[PDB]
Amino acid sequence: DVLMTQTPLSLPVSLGDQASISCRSSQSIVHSNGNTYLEWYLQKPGQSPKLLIYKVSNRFSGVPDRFSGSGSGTDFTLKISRVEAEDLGVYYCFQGSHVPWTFGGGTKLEIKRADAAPTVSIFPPSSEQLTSGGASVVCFLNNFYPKDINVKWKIDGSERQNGVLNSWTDQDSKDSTYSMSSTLTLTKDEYERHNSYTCEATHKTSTSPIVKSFNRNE
Amino acid sequence: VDEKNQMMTTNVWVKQEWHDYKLRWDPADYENVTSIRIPSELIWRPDIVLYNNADGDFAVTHLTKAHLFHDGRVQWTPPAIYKSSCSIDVTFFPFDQQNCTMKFGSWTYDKAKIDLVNMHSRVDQLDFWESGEWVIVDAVGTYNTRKYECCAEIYPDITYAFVIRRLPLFYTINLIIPCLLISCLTVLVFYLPSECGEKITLCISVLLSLTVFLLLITEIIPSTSLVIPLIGEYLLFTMIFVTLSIVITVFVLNVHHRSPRTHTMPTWVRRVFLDIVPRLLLMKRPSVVDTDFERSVKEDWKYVAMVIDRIFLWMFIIVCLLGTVGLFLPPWLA
Amino acid sequence: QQNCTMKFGSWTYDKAKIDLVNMHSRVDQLDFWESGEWVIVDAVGTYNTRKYECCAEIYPDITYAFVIRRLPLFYTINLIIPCLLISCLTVLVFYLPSECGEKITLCISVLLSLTVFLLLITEIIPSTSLVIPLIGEYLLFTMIFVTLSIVITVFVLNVHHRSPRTHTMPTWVRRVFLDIVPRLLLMKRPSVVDTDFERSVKEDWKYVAMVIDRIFLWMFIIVCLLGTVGLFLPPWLA
Amino acid sequence: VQLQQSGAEVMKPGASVKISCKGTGYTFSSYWIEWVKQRPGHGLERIGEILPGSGSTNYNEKFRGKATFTADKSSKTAYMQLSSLTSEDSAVYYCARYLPYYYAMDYWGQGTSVTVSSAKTTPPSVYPLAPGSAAQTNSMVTLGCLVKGYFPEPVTVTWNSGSLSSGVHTFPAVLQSDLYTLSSSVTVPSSTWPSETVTCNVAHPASSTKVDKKIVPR
Amino acid sequence: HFPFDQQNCTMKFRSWTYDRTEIDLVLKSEVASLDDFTPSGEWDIVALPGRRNENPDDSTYVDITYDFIIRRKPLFYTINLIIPCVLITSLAILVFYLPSDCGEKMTLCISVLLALTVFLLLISKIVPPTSLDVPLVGKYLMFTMVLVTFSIVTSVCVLNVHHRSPTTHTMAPWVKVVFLEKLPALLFMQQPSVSEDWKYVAMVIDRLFLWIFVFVCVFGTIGMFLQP
Ligand SMILES: *[C@@H]1O[C@H](CO)[C@@H](O[C@@H]2O[C@H](CO)[C@@H](O[C@@H]3O[C@H](CO)[C@@H](O)[C@H](O)[C@@H]3O)[C@H](O)[C@H]2NC(C)=O)[C@H](O)[C@H]1NC(C)=O
Ligand SMILES: *[C@@H]1O[C@H](CO)[C@@H](O)[C@H](O)[C@H]1NC(C)=O
Ligand SMILES: *[C@@H]1O[C@H](CO)[C@@H](O)[C@H](O)[C@H]1NC(C)=O
Ligand SMILES: *[C@@H]1O[C@H](CO)[C@@H](O)[C@H](O)[C@H]1NC(C)=O
Ligand SMILES: CC(=O)OCC[N+](C)(C)C
Ligand SMILES: CC(=O)OCC[N+](C)(C)C
Ligand SMILES: [Ca+2]
Repeated sequence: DVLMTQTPLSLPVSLGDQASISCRSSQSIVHSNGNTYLEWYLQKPGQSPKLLIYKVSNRFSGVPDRFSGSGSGTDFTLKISRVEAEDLGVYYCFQGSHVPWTFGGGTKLEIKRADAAPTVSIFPPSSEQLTSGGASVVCFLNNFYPKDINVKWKIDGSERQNGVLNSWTDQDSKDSTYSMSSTLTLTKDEYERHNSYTCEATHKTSTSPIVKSFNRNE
Repeated sequence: VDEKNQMMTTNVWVKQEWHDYKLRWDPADYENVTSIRIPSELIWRPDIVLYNNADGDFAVTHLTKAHLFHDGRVQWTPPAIYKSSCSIDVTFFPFDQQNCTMKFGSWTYDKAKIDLVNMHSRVDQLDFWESGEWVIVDAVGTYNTRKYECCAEIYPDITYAFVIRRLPLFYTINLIIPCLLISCLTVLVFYLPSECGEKITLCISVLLSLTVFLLLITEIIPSTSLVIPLIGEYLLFTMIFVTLSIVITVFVLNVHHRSPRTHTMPTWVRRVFLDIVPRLLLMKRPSVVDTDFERSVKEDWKYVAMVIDRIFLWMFIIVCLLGTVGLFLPPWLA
Repeated sequence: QQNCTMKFGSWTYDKAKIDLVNMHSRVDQLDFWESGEWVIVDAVGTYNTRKYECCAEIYPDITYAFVIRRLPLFYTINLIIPCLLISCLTVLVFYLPSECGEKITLCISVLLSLTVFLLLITEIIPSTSLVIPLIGEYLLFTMIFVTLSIVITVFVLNVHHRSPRTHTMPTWVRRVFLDIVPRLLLMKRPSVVDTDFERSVKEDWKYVAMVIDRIFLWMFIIVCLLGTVGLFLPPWLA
Repeated sequence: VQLQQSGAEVMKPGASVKISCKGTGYTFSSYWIEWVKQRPGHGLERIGEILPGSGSTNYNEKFRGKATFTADKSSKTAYMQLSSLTSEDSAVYYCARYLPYYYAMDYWGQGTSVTVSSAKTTPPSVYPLAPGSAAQTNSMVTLGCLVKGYFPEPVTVTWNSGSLSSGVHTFPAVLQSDLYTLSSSVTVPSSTWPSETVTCNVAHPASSTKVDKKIVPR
Repeated sequence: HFPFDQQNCTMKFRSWTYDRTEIDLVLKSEVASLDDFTPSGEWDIVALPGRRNENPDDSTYVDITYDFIIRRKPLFYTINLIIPCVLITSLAILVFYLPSDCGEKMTLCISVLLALTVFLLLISKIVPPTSLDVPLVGKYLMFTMVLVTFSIVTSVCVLNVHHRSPTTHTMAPWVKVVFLEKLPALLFMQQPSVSEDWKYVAMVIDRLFLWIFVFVCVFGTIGMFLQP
């Protein structure tokens, strides 16, 4: 099975900036007929993949001319001259030369902009959470960019890492900024035992972690 | 029946009967003439063709006279040589049973215009010419209707399934028994003494004969990858084991021709192959003392070669017997 | 390279009634389906007129000459190289020692292989007596010399297995084949003095057979090289 | 040309499911049908292919034995059967039309979603979240409406009749222990929050549940 | 790539009466219909695309050509041709482990050569007699026959060396070093009267070629593995 590798895994480029995805083959995918069968697919979120290029260079009927492909042997690349918001998505390689036919790793294309500071917040468990017999401590890290974000919980000075809930949101459109909603769940006996709950936020925009904590004893 | 090309050639009479409303008369007005023979090219006929034709003609081409009756009935029974395609299953060759079909139907008239009726369930065999190679187990026509992407209407057809069974005496005698006789000699190379200088001759002859027989079988069966004939599998496994026997014979001959001037016998080799293995194989070496050291060790190398031969004589007999029954017994049991 | 012609012309109308014009001298190949076995070097139609005893008038015709060249890779691989491989073994029987007991096996196998290949070729070429294929001549000469080698090998084997109890070695045999010929063949027998007369003479017979083998190893190498070069080199030069 | 796939399926572990892909508007029997798997995480994996005209089928080694292809010529539909379903088989499956060495995967199915789990149709457990008592009040304050303990997906969390279309961050649902949980956050001025009324209109079509609960100030 | 080959057989349809100025051939669909196809059992249908072809420099030429891309099912020829060939080829190296006293080296190597030549001729009778390319199986067989001829020559030389005695041949010092001290150490032999010294020299010579043939016949999978 020919292995197809795509680099970079991520390619942040601003609007109107030329983009270039590279794509490598474990072995030459040339064919006798004089053509090498490489295809490029774009899959926007929540949609089926759409064909863009086939046979390295040929453009599928109905795609903007800004797309262009080229390569040979085991080296192929896809170039987007002037990117646009509708170009956002994941681009996949596909070799149709040697059976079986395989897909590429994928290259998530995003748009870069001026870095935005995170907006950290912490909310203690609600009353109904206490009634149900649990704890829902939630930390909201909204509108932070780039993805250089880390979350660590130090409960009364002790770093807890087991049972950590990690959840991230894809890039937005109105502001094109990421967000994070990592939380942690605790039992009532394990919730009332401790006193201090803290949620740090490490980001490039602020090297020093942002502190947002509340004390159970109030 | 062409197994290699997967074609069946039959000589049949296509018996057809329909009604023409214009070819009617009252015999009382024509001197009590109740029927006449007219050329079939003067009248309308249905366009019944053989769908699965291969290397022949789709439609009837002889066009004999049609028997026309006073009430409009027309009987047309032309002959026809048909070369149809049928998939050939050679799993149990030469004990194989084939199932070759012939699909008949009108080409341009749908069910709403021409409909087919089974005159009789079974293909008529009263005037059949027995072949001496196949026997017709069953030959039944089945009425089918189905829709094609060509056309919006339903087209009926009658498919005849000729289940024919081969008589296996000829190929038994001419392929199976010679193969068994040649395979019987597979294990004799392990009883041949290494001093005879003929082990290689025997095993090589066996391998070449088996290869020739495999090619002969290949010249008969079709080149299909759906099934492997049991005879083909048996021959291939026999060739694999004969090649292994040739390798083992080369090794045994190398062992037999060793002397202190060229080889040194490891103490563990002496222990195993002169104490343990000979005892387990019920072969007892005489207790003899030879003054000469070179001759004594030269005789020990000869015995080690005998023991190795005896090990594989048992193993190959077991494998040959288990492999044979483990391949052919289940198919025989239904 | 074959030169196969095709003669065309009207059958019943003479030149004064129907006359043929060459639409184009060269045969058209714009829609030619390449075969993979031959190539058309030249295909030109030539207009001829000639009289037949049948009839008093002149009948024109256009004759097409198809000059076609065979692509030799297939038959090279499938006949030529196997024949060369079998021919490489023609002289090996003279280097085998007579104690191996397999000279006859080798030379007989070579003979039978060459004969089978000659038969295989005979099924391809036409049975015409005007020309003889070079491959056919080479094969026939190789079979002749392999038969001669079998005869010489039988003689040498007979010589090797002689002993004082059955044969007496003439003085001239000893002189020639133990002093003169071994010197000319650059083979030097060790000076060994064996006390046993019977075992010594048996060794002399064994050595005499080796000398006879070495004589014909040189002759057959010379003949094999000279014959091969003297048969195929001139054709390869123009 | 159009490829129509069956609806979403939910199955218990160890069961087997049979997805279908119906093609119309072309010669169905003459085009290979490629089956592609896409785990929610990432990546496009080709399960295999079938040519409806004949019975020919191919399988990628990773899926050999797991998936079986069958085709019905009468009704232009192609079927894939997944055996011994497990958690990792939960993904979105696509069917595409392919002709090797020629016209590429130009048309795709809508994608069939398959989820493997033993849970039942649990309704939502929306827990509206209000700012903590020990928290400073700034010019801009972000609200929070948590939803958890619901199955199966999806749940359409929104505001009252699209009260706040912008500034909404609906984080992806995640499996805490066995049920899905999500979160949301909307930025609103502290001046209009006391006056303006907005409530998270949580929804659950699978359970036919429509419950909304706003957050009260602390 | 036989028997793992894929064939591309075309069907060209024209009107041999009317040219482009009289009729226009048009494709109803871009592929050939398989709605009533009967699978072959030896060949696999891969693609049957149709194309309408014009001639820019003729203006009176139109045709519709279908390409039948068919892929062979290789089990039959694998079992019946490739496995026997590999079995026979595996015997090409045994001649160098066979003792010279057995008096059967010639039988073994000649039999191997005969079998390989027969298989080559059968393969030739199967494939078309075209000279554009050689089957990889044919090339591998041909390489093996060249090797087996080399092995026959080497076995003849080894047999000649084996049957040498002081009464007929004298061992030159260069031999007594190269083949009795140096090479045996290289090949891990470790020799433990003179007539037997000649026998060992033969044993060393064919042990050396056993190594050479193993490397050549193990790197000979680089010429076989590339086929499938
Ligand atoms: C099977 O064999 C046929 C006939 O040899 C092959 O058709 C040929 O395919 C090549 C490659 O696509 C065609 O060349 C290309 O043509 C396009 C369209 O005109 C052009 O834009 C490209 O620049 C290139 O020249 C060629 O025209 C075509 N010939 C015919 C007569 O159709 C076919 O590719 C083979 N298929 C396989 C799978 O082997
Ligand atoms: C007419 O011929 C039939 C036989 O074909 C016969 O049975 C019948 O009696 C005849 N009738 C007369 C009136 O001759
Ligand atoms: C023979 O084939 C026909 C149609 O393929 C089928 O209906 C019938 O059962 C078959 N009979 C046997 C004995 O296989
Ligand atoms: C081929 O034959 C024709 C007629 O015999 C002759 O005119 C022509 O010169 C020949 N060409 C060659 C190359 O032999
Ligand atoms: C109308 C016509 O000629 O149809 C031919 C094909 N058939 C027999 C499948 C309908
Ligand atoms: C007149 C006539 O029939 O002539 C036939 C023979 N030919 C072609 C040599 C003139
Ligand atoms: Ca027959």
